[PDB]
Amino acid sequence: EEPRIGVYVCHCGVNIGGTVDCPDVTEFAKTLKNVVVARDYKYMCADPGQEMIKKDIKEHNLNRVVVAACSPRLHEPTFRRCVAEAGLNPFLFEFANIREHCSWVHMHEKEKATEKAKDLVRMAVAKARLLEPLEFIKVGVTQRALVIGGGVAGIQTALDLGDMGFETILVEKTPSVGGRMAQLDKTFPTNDCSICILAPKMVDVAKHPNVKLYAYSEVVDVQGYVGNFKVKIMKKARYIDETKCTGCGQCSEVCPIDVPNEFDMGIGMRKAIYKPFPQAVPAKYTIDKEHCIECGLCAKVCGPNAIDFDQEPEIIEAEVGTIICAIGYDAFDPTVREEYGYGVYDNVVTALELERMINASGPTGGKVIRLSDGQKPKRIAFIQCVGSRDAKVGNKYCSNVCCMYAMKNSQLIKEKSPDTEIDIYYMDIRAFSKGYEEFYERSAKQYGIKFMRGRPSQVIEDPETGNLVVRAEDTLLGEILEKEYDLVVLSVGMVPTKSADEVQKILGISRTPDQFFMEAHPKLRPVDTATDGVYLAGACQGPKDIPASVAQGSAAASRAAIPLAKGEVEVEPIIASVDAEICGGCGVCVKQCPYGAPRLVEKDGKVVAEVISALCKGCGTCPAGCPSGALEQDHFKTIQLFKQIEGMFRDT
Amino acid sequence: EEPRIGVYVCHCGVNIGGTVDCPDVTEFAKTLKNVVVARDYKYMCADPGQEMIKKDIKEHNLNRVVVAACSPRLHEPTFRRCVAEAGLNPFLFEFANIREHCSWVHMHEKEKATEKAKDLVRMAVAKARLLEPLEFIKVGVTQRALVIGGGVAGIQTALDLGDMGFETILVEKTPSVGGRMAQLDKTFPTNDCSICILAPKMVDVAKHPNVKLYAYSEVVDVQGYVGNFKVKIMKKARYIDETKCTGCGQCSEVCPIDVPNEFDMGIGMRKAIYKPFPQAVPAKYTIDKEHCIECGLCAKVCGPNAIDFDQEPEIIEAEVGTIICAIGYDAFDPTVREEYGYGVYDNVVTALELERMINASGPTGGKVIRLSDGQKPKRIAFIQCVGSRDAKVGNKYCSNVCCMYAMKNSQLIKEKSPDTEIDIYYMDIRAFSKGYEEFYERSAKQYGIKFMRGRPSQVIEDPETGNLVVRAEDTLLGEILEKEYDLVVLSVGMVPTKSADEVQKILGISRTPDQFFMEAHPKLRPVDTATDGVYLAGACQGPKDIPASVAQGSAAASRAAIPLAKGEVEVEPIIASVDAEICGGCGVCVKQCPYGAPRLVEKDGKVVAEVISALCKGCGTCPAGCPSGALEQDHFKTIQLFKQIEGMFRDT
Ligand SMILES: Cc1cc2nc3c(=O)[nH]c(=O)nc-3n(C[C@H](O)[C@H](O)[C@H](O)COP(=O)(O)OP(=O)(O)OC[C@H]3O[C@@H](n4cnc5c(N)ncnc54)[C@H](O)[C@@H]3O)c2cc1C
Ligand SMILES: Cc1cc2nc3c(=O)[nH]c(=O)nc-3n(C[C@H](O)[C@H](O)[C@H](O)COP(=O)(O)OP(=O)(O)OC[C@H]3O[C@@H](n4cnc5c(N)ncnc54)[C@H](O)[C@@H]3O)c2cc1C
Ligand code: SF4
Ligand code: SF4
Ligand code: SF4
Ligand code: SF4
Ligand code: SF4
Ligand code: SF4
Ligand code: SF4
Ligand code: SF4
Ligand code: SF4
Ligand code: SF4
Ligand code: SF4
Ligand code: SF4
Ligand SMILES: [Fe+3]
Repeated sequence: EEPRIGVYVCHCGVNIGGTVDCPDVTEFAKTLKNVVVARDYKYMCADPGQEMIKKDIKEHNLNRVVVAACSPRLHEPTFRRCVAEAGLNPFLFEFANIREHCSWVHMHEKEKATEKAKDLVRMAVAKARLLEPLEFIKVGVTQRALVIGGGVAGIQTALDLGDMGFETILVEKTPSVGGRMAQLDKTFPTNDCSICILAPKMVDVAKHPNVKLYAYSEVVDVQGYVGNFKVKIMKKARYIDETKCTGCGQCSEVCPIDVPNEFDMGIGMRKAIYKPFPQAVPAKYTIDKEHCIECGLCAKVCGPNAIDFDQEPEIIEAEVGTIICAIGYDAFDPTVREEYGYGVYDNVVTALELERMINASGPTGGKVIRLSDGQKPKRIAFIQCVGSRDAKVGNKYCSNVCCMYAMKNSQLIKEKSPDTEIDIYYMDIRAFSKGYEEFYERSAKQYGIKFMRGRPSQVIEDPETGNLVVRAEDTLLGEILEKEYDLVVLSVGMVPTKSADEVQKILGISRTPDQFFMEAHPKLRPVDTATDGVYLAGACQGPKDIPASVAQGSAAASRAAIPLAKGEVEVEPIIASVDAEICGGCGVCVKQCPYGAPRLVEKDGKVVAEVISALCKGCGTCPAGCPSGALEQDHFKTIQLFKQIEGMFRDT
Repeated sequence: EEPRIGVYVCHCGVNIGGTVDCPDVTEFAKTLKNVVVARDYKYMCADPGQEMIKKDIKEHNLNRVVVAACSPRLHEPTFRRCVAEAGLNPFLFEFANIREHCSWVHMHEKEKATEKAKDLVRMAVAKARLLEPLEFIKVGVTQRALVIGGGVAGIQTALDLGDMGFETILVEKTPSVGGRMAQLDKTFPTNDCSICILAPKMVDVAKHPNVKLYAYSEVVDVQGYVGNFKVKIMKKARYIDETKCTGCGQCSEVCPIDVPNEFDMGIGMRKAIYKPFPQAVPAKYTIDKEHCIECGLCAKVCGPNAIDFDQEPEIIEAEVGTIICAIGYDAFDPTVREEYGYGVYDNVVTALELERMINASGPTGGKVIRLSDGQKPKRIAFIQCVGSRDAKVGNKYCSNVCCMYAMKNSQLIKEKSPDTEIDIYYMDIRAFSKGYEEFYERSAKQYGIKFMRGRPSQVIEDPETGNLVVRAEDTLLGEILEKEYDLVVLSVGMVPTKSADEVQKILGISRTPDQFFMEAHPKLRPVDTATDGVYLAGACQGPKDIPASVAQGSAAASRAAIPLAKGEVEVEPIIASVDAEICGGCGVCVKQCPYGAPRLVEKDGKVVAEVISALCKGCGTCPAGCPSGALEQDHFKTIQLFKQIEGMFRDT
C-alpha cells in the first residue's frame, strides 16, 4: 500500500507560531508526495489536537502521521499512544522538532526559521514514507527494586517500596547509612536534632523484612533494560568478621596510621580501623586498605580475632525491575576562591565543617573553636553563595540550602554563646518555603543575627593574631566595610558527589548544566530519567533540602512501583537483525556489540550471523559497520536515513 | 502483679545534664516505691542506651519503664519499639519530659530545675504503676483511593495510583480539571506552555481505566477511619447530558446572557452555557442556573438533544481506604494594600490576571492591554511580595513562586513586544531551584529586564491619563524613585482556597500558621497528615511551584498506596470502653463524641452504653463527661491521671 501521510504543525501557543510561520509550513507540507492532510493547531498535544489526529486517521485513512512540534524526547510516547488509539501502528509516526531545534533558537531570523521548518517537515515526511509497522515488544518485570545511596532520600524510597510489599535492595557505599543528614547537628526550620529524627528511619530500614541492606557495598555493573536488569553488587571487604564484630572499638588505639576522618570533614583524625559515627547503622568496624600498612598491631589487641586480611569482596548477582539513584551530593571545595583564603588561613572554615564542630558527637565535643589556637570565637562572619551563583567557578546555580543553614547555625551559636556577634554577608536571603521566612525574621529579631547585603571581595588574615578581616561593600549604605572577625564561615554550595561519574556510566543517565542528574522533564517527570526503569531521588538530581529529598524519595518509590505493579512493560523494537540470504558470515559485527548480541551460527550448511533480539539495545553500531548490508536496525535502516538526507534538498 | 520499675534519666550530652543534676534525680528515683532500677546515661535513645533498657527488662524482670528525657512527640515510638523488643508491652512505658519542659527553659535556675525534674519523674512513676498492657486494633483496608482536586498535583496522584492498579476516584469542583496551571500561558523555568505538560495528563486521567473522574462535583461528607472511609460525593447538575454531549459549542454562539468568566478572573465574558477553556477536560458544556434565563435557544442548535433543565444533583456513596487532599490555592486579594490602588485604578492588575491577558486563548486574544483604554502598555512595573512577607495583611510567609513568575511573564512580554520597558520592584530575588538562578540571569542579560531593589511605598494614578507612578526607594542607590508606568502588575501571593475551610472540617485535618494544611512532620512526613489515611499534595499544603506540586502528587500516591498495598492497618488502642457492670445507661456520652463511637444498646434485658472501638479516635472527652465512671480511656484513665497529680507533691 502507498503512504497516506497526515502532517500536523504545532504553534505551541506562540512558542513555535511566534517565530515560524506555521500556516505557511502547513501549505508547503501539502505539496509533498503522499501528504493528503495537513493542518496547523495551537496545541497538538491537547485534547482537541489529539482528537483531530485520531479523527483524520479514520476519515482520511492515514497510514503515516507527522507532527512538527516539540522534541520527541518530550512527547514521542504521547503521540504514539494517540495514533495507536486510532488503530495506526505507533512506529508509523514521525516527529519533526521545530521548537527546541528551530523556533526557540532562530527567534531573530523568522524567514530562515520558516524555511528550516519546511525542510525539517520534508525530511520527516521522507523518512515516514519508508517507516514500517513494528510490534512493541512486551517484556516481564522482575518484582524487585534497587536503591543506590542510603541517605534520607534513598532510605525513604526503600522504606516506601518495602512497606508496599516489594522486595528492595539498598546499596550504601560507606560503612553506614544516613548520608549528610547524619553529619548535621540540627535541621532548619524546626531546629530538630538531625540524627535524633533520622536514626529511627535508619533503624527501620536495617531490620525491614522487604529490604536487603548492603552497606559498605557498591554497584559495579548494570545490564539489561526496564524490568530485566541484571546487577552486580560488590560487597567490599571490611577485613573484619561481620558476625563476630561487637562494635566496642578497642583495636584502633594501637593502630599507628592516622587518616583524616571523612565524616568530620577533615577536621578530625581517625585510624585505619574505624566506625563512621557513634549512631551508625549497621554498627560495625572497618579497615581502610588505602591507608593500612598491615603491621598486625590491631590483631594482637583484638579478642574475637575478627581481623582477617585474607577477606575477599563478594560479587552479588541480583535481578531487579527498577533502579533508583539517590547518591546525594558533596560540599563545594572553596580553595579556588583564593581571595577568601580557605586552605591558607586557619580560621576560615566551611559550613559543613562548622556543622561537625557544632555537633555534640563531633571532633571538638560540640564546641565552636578557632583551629589556630583552640579559642572560642567572639565574632563570626558567614559568607553566602560560596561556590554558587558564580560563573568564575563554573557554578551558575543557587545551592538552595545555604541561606537557611547559615541562619540556622547562627541561631545554634547564639544559643550556646549569646555574647557572640554574628554577621551574614549576602546578596539575596532565600527563605522560600513553609516557616522559612519566619525563621529568617526570628534569626534577626530573636537571636540578633545581623545581615549585610554585599558579597565580600576578599578575606585578609592578620598573621599575628589569626583574626580575619572581611572586605565587602554594604550595598544598602553605599560604603565599604572592613570588619574584623575571630572566625569566617564560608557557606559552601552543593556539587555532585565524587562517584557520580561512575554511577552515570553504569546506569546510562545524563546530566544537567549544573552537573547533577537529568530528570526526564522538569515538570512532566521530576524523578524519572529518559532511561526506562531508572529513577532519581534527593540531592543527586539537584540542590535541595530534607523535605524535598524525602518527598522525592517517596515520589521515586511511586514511579518505580508502576512497572513492578504492572508486571509487564513495552520496549522499543528498534533492534538489529541479520538477513541470512545476504550475510556471508564475515564476523565484523560480533565484537562491535558491547552486550554480545550478534553471534556466528550454522544455517543451511553454511555460516551466517544472527542477533539475539533480547540482548540488542538498539544503538545501530553493528548495522553501520556491516560491509554486506545484511544487518539492519528497524526504524533506522540505511534506506530510511538516505531518504531523510534527500528530504533536506528535495522531495523524495 | 506488683510493678517493677526501671527509671532512666537522660543527660542528652549537656542539653539536660548541664542544667538538671541527672545523677541526683537518679538517686531520688530510687527512693520511690516499685523502682527497682534507676540509671543515668548520656544518650538514652542511642544503641547503648536502648540496649541498657532491654538488658534490664530481662535481668531485673521489669514490667514498667520510665524514661526521663526529651518529648514523647519526638521519641515515644522509639522507646515503645525498644521495650517491645525485650518483651515488655509498649503501653507499660511512660515518658517524663525534662528537656523541652525543664532543662531548656530553666537554664538560670539549676536547683529549681533539678527539683522540677524529680517531681516530673515522680509523676511519671505514679502513672506508670497503674499503666496496663494494651493491644493494637487490626482493621482491613478498602482497595480504593480518593483524590480531592483535579489540578496538576491531584491529576498526578490519580495517574500514579491508577497506573499502580488501584481503583481511584478524582473529584473536581469546577467543570474542568487542570487547576491554576490551565490559566497560565507559559511555565518557568523552561518557558513551555502550561498546556505542554498539563493537557496530556488531563487527557490521560479522563480516559484511565482505573480512575473515575467526577468533574463539577464536591465531597460533601466523609465518615470512618483509615482503610474504612465512607464518602459522599455530590455530582452537581450541569443541566447537559454528558454521554450525549459533543462539546462543539454551537450553543455558546446562540446564548444571549453574558456572565463574567471566573476562569479569566472577571477579565473575560462567558455565556450561561459554557466550557471553562478551549482545552477543557471533560470536553462538555455546563449551564449556570444562577444566570440562565431558560429561553431554550441553545437547545434548538444542540443536535444530540443533551440539554436538560430537569437535571437533579446525584449523591454518590463510595468506600475508600485513603484520601489525598490536593485542592490547591487562591491568589491573594490585593485590595487591602490600598496604597497600591487595586480595585480603584484601572491599570493596576494582579499577576494571575496578566496570565489570562498574555494567554493566547484568553479574553484579550493574548494581547497585554490597559483596562482603561485598551491600549498596549509601553512601560510595565512588577511589584513583588504583594500579600506575602507582610505582617499588616497577616501573611508573614514567602509565597515561593512570585519572583519566578514575574521574571517569566516579563520575558514573555519582551518576546511579544521588545520595545517594552519592564522594571521589577523587589526585596530579594528568590530563584532557588534547578535552572532558576540561570532564568534570573537570562531575564536581565538576554531580555533586558530591570530590577529595582525596593518595596514600593505606594502607587499614584494620574486620573487624566490612567498612567501610574510607583513611589519607591532604590535601596541600592539610597534615592527615592518616582517612575511612571502604563501598567502596574502586582505579584500577588498565594492563600488557601475559599473551600479549604469546608474540606478541613470534612477530613478533620489541621492548618499551619500560614493557613495552609499541616503535614504530619515537616522533615520526614511532608505529604502525610496526623489523621491516618489522609494525605496532602500541591499548593494546599503550602505555596510551591509545578515541579514541587507534581513531585508531591507522586509522593502522596506512594504514601497513600502503602495501606492499600498492605490491605491491613493498625489503630491505636488508647480508646474509650464502657464497664457494663457500672453503666446504668444515662446517655450523657452519646452526643459528646464527634465520630459517634459511643452508642446505647440493650444487653441482658437492660440499657447500657457501648463504644464502637474502630470509631474512637482517643480524645478522652466522653470518659471525662461520664458521671458513673463506667466509661474509661485506656492509657488516660481517671485513676492514672489522679496518681500523676499526687506524684507532683508526694509519692504514690
Ligand atoms: C552545611 C549544610 C547544612 C544543611 N542544613 C540543612 C538543614 O538544616 N535542613 C535541611 O533540610 N537540609 C539541610 N541541608 C541539605 C541536606 O544535607 C540534604 O537535603 C540531604 O542530605 C539530602 O539527602 P540525600 O539522601 O539526597 O543525599 P545524601 O545525604 O548526601 O546521602 C547520599 C548517600 O548515598 C551514598 N552514596 C554516594 N555515592 C554512592 C554510590 N556510588 N553507591 C552507593 N551509595 C552512595 C552516600 O554515602 C550517602 O550516604 C544542609 C546541607 C549542608 C551542606
Ligand atoms: C500568576 C501565577 C503564575 C505562576 N506561574 C508558575 C510557573 O510559571 N511555573 C510554575 O511551576 N508554577 C507557577 N505558579 C504556581 C502554580 O500555579 C502552582 O504550583 C500549581 O497550580 C499548583 O497546583 P495544585 O494542583 O497544587 O493547585 P491548583 O492548581 O490550584 O489545583 C487545585 C484544584 O483543586 C480543585 N478544587 C478546589 N477546591 C475543591 C473542592 N472542595 N473539591 C474538589 N476540588 C477542588 C480546583 O478547582 C483546582 O482544579 C504560578 C502561580 C501564579 C498565581
Ligand atoms: S574488631 Fe574486635 S575490638 Fe574492634 S569493635 Fe570489632 S570486636 Fe571490638
Ligand atoms: S593492621 Fe592496618 S588497621 Fe590494624 S593496626 Fe596495622 S595499620 Fe591499623
Ligand atoms: S540558597 Fe542563599 S546562600 Fe545558597 S546559593 Fe542560593 S542565595 Fe546563595
Ligand atoms: S558484519 Fe554483516 S556480513 Fe559480517 S558476519 Fe555480521 S551480519 Fe554477517
Ligand atoms: S545495534 Fe548491534 S551493536 Fe548496537 S546493541 Fe544492537 S546488536 Fe549490539
Ligand atoms: S533520648 Fe531525647 S534527650 Fe536523651 S539523647 Fe536522645 S534526643 Fe537527647
Ligand atoms: S508540548 Fe509539543 S505538541 Fe504540545 S503544545 Fe507544546 S509544542 Fe505543541
Ligand atoms: S450542549 Fe449541544 S450544542 Fe452545546 S456543545 Fe454540547 S453538543 Fe454542542
Ligand atoms: S436556555 Fe439558558 S443556556 Fe440556553 S441560551 Fe438561554 S440562557 Fe443560555
Ligand atoms: S517568591 Fe519572591 S515575590 Fe514571592 S513572596 Fe517570596 S520573595 Fe516575595
Ligand atoms: S455517660 Fe457513663 S454511665 Fe452514662 S451511658 Fe455513657 S458510659 Fe454509661
Ligand atoms: S474518647 Fe473521644 S473519640 Fe473516643 S469514643 Fe469518647 S468522644 Fe469519641
Ligand atoms: Fe534522641
